[PDB]
Amino acid sequence: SPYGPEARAELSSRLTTLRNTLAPATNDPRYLQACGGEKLNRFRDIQCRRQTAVRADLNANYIQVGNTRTIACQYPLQSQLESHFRMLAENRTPVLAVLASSSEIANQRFGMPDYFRQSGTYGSITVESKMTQQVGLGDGIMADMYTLTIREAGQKTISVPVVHVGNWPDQTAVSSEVTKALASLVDQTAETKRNMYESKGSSAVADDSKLRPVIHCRAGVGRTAQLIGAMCMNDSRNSQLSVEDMVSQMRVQRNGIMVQKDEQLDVLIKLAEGQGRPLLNS
Repeated sequence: SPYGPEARAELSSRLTTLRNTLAPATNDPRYLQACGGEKLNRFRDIQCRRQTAVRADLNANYIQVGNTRTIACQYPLQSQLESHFRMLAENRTPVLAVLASSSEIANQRFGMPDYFRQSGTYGSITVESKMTQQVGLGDGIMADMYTLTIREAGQKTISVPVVHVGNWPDQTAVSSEVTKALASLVDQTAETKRNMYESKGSSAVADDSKLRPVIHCRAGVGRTAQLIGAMCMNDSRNSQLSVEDMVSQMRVQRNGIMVQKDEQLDVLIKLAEGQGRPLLNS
């Protein structure tokens, strides 16, 4: 009954109203606007909530779902790489979860720079990429891991662990089991890195805007929001947070597209049902 078709229809009803309400108008005061002709949004209709924006020149948002703090963003445009690396470094990023497939990255028509699998130089920043483990997530889905070492003259050098799932197709939902395994790996990777900073006495431990996992796919609304939803359900602090809560929270803090496809919502619903977590707010 609480996960039956009636509840699911009501959940979709409430979220569909929120999605349409949050659709961006022209020059919408709720959304970050391109500065002076330079492309900001990878997709014209997938925009960045202004009040939770991380940087004025990125399509990227601070997201807090219940207690779980993350950053969701689009795949950075080529012009945005320097700012993107600065965001990663200032955030002391404990894990960067990239869900864009290798074929997407390879397709030059899509303009998705290969910024974490190769070393490169972007403005004042030089990035060293090293390969580390590879972790199977199930159903043949593979997480390839890396460290990005971000260097800049006069700046503290920051190394960012990277979890790249290279065979999760766009506009699809991998199974609840694969999502659960990926969420565990991302959470685990961030906890190892966060612990390091804590053992070092980093001042970023006391900063709510820092030490946030950064998650992106291509647009930062589909596979990205599925993972963020799964991660928030692994947080023991989020007892009783509903699926309506978590999707509504992602949408108000980024855009109305968060959790783009019904199959992505269905993964979140199945994970909630496994935990006895409510779909609907009373």
